[PDB]
Amino acid sequence: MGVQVETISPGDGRTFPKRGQTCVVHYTGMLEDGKKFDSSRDRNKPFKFMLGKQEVIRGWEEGVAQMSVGQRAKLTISPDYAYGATGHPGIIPPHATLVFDVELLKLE
Repeated sequence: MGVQVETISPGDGRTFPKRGQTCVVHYTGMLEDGKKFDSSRDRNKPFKFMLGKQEVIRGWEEGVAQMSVGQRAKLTISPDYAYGATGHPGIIPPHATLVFDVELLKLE
């Protein structure tokens, strides 16, 4: 499958990321079983990426683009939109569906 976006808390419902803008997010990354493997909240530093530059997994590029500024959403991402058959050695297993808790804090 692709990316499913479930709202946790609404944003402004009007400001959506456009290609080339920098998205500033807090995120927690979990395997489908619930195990956390990455979180910007545990580092207390928001994560920044530029949309459309493929600095993040495809699921983020298509999922975050569906979020409005200030929204918190749950992204469920199939492995083809994620780390695929290879996974990531010792962090993400092969063919892993990933769940992300993402808050879009602002655009730059």
